[PDB]
Amino acid sequence: SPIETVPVKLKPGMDGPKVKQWPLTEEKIKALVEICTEMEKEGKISKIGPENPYNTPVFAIKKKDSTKWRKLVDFRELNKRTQDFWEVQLGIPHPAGLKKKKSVTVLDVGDAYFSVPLDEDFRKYTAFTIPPGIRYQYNVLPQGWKGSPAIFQSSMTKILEPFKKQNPDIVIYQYMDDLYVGSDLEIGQHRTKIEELRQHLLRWGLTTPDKKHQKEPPFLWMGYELHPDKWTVQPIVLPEKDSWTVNDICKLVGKLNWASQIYPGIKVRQLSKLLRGTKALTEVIPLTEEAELELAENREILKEPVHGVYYDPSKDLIAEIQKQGQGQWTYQIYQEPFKNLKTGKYARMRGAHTNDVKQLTEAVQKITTESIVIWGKTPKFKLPIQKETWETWWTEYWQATWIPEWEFVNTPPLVKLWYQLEKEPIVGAETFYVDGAANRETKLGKAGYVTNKGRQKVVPLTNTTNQKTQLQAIYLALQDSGLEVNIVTDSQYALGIIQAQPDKSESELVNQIIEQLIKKEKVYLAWVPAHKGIGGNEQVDKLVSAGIRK
Amino acid sequence: PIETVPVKLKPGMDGPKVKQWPLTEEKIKALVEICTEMEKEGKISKIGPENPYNTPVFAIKKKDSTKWRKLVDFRELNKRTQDFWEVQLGIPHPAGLKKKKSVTVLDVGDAYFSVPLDEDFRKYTAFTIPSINNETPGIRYQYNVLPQGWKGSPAIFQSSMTKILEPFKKQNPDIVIYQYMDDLYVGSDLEIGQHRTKIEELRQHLLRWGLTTPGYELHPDKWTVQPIVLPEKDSWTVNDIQKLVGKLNWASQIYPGIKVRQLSKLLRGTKALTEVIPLTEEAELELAENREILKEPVHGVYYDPSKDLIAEIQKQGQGQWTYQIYQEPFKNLKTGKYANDVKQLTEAVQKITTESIVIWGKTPKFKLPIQKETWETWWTEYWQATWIPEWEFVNTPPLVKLWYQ
RNA sequence: GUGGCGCCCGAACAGGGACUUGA
Repeated sequence: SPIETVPVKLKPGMDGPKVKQWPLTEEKIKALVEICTEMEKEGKISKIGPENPYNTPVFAIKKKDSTKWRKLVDFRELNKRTQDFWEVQLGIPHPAGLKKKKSVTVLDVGDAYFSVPLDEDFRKYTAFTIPPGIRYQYNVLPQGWKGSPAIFQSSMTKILEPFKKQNPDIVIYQYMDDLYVGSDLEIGQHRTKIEELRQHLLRWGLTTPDKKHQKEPPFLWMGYELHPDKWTVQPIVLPEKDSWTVNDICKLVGKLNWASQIYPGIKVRQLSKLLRGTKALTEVIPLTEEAELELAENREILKEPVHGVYYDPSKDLIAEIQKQGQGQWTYQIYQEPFKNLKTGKYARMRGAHTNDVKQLTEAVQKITTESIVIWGKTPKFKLPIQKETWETWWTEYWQATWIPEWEFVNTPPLVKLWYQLEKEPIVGAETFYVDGAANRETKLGKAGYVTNKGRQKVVPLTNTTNQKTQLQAIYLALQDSGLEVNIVTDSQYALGIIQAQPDKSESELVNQIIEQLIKKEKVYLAWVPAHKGIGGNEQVDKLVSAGIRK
Repeated sequence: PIETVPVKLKPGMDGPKVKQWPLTEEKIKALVEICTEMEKEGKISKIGPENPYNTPVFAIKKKDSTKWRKLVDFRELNKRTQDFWEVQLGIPHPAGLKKKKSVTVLDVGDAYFSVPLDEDFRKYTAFTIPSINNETPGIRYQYNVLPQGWKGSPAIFQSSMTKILEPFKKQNPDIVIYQYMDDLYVGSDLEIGQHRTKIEELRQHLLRWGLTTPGYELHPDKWTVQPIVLPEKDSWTVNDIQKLVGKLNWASQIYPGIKVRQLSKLLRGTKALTEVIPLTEEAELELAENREILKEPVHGVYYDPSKDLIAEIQKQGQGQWTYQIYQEPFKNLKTGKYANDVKQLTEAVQKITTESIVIWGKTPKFKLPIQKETWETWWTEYWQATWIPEWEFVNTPPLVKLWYQ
């Protein structure tokens, strides 16, 4: 290992910790001592007993594949002390970015971390002690380490960079400890370059087989299965339990969201509102008919098999949306019809009150983010919305909302504002001065309206602050009013809610507001202040203040 | 020959542990294509991941060019090392150029690339280009020399820039000069053609030392505020009066000489929002007082330099924008107007920031009416300058929009 | 025994909008 070893220091003005060894058994002891002998004669570990008074504890285990008591260690007292490194291996390589390459292969690594040495100004801090007892210190990168994957990938890239420049035609994707390698070349030359690569790496002391899974694939990869020209999730089922628990709910939710990225036409929303208030791990909740109809839908979708595709850089890619209602949004990505690359789900609630075009902008910008981080280019679009609506929205909106090149599709359902507002009042219409208040102590609010004719009104309410008071006030106004209307209030909250023009929201009263607002063909809205004596606004505020403002 | 200054952050100020937002391949290709050459000329250098600090990267294709240049978001670095250029090697700010007819911004980023830098400071300036789809980890690098987008490298470069500019401006006295960042300014209230002639002569004079230097042209002295004017329709509807009444009640905090008595007198008689209401002599007197007031500016505000600036912005419609500036709220300094959406926005922030540069010699803190992910994603394409402002995002009230129609 | 990523649920700080104690 003549590699370009790295200098590594410790945090500012600190020391290595000292701990006690744990109370353990007798059978694992000589076995892991033999493991230590094996790792030592492999040319890895330095044995030094009287070196320094450091004692990093040990947490051995009987791990999977019983009787293979592998070597293990704790480093929680040092990982907080080791100097930060950088980590760009945050996300994961999506199958889509993997390019269509015919001659594919793979080369895993055996005991990868145990082949790179470490810098002699740091081998002191690896006190692996065990029962007289005895100490043993690494010269290498051990596990439980904060900076081992970064150093590993850095040294691996700097090692194979000459191999890259020798054959840039060939693609090399790496990960934690694995090598996805491939090309579109013929097999006699593929295995030749691969053997040259093997000798290239074993020049630096690295492992690799020939009897691996090259024709044995599809692989299993973070829950994904990779055919050469296709791919799909690790195969999925769903439980047939007659009842449901919350663990059962979260299990299937995680499962289908791990399958939603390829499976079009999924619903989770009604299947996840159950968790609000559901916090115990034993509550037998029903399988309410919304969720029953949803999971029957989902199982119907899943009963058929499907496979994805890979990416070709030349053929420009397309996005599309098949909206399925109830504030939920799906999305397909395809370079050709019916050959979908990936799909997914988006039904987030940016603010409890919202409209559809806002959610659509949210969705397309998130899809642009994901398409950037996966492929590196935002796609051309195909959306179910007319241009005049987009023009009316961003002209009559108090923000900026851009989308890339796009076009129209005639795929029902459609997206459209179920109503609108005017910037100009009406002759022959009615005026409605409204207001409403409540108390912090009894919550027994009052609300009402008044006209210019005289047909006034007062209504009491309960268990609320003045915001929902004003909202129920305009509700009672619209219920007592007619066909067109011109309204005035004294709150910026109702205005900030309405002028966003929502078509769907959570609590039932704004739903009633919009439900009866759509009927009224025309409407104006305005705002005025209080404590100024502005016409009916004082009258109503006096009338509702009785029993409220004392 | 080189003897760099010992530079260091304020004690109790960590370095910039920052991520890197996503990038496109079309930019990454050019970024690699140019950083390799920068690395061959000894300007930068590869490293391992032994240092954790990072600083973002983003590409551009600016006006008056077609290349694929780059720059760096050094916002934290400047905010944390501001002591250096504030006391250690600082410079004063004049106030003569803003009253002059014409200026011309320059770009001298190449000269910075002929001077080394402190070795102890280089780890605080790591910049990662990413690799698509997390295939490969970042191709990390390190700055050996004084980089662009940082407000300490012109601070120490001013010393040799003084010896550079010595000869001509003793000859050419009436010109004022600034140096804020990689860009450079030149004050010239003279003929714009002669402005261009002397600009060409100066460019050649910089070329004499091997300096390559291939909005761009500006006219500040004619700028003024938009004095808030109001209609004069002899007819008035109650909607108009309510709107005006809320307008003045919100504006009271700005202008103390604000009275709405007679307008509130007309409202005790409730009626529709369409009848005519003749303004009395008293009420029209109050209007005339207000209109004579708003022709004037504020009296009582001043430019506190040691505080920070906040440059709020609003959208109106029709492709017409505004802007407001204040250190402390409701004490304005300059307002105005400026006519796809996001491109208008970056043009507007470029304009406003240049105005702030020439006037106060400082870049403000923004408050934009837009989401974070949208701007963070899309702003990288349409930008054309070589510096960065500080910004955040806001959830705009629909009454500040009633500032102007 | 430990760590990392995802999904869900809860506590602290800044901004904005509203109700009570004093000249």
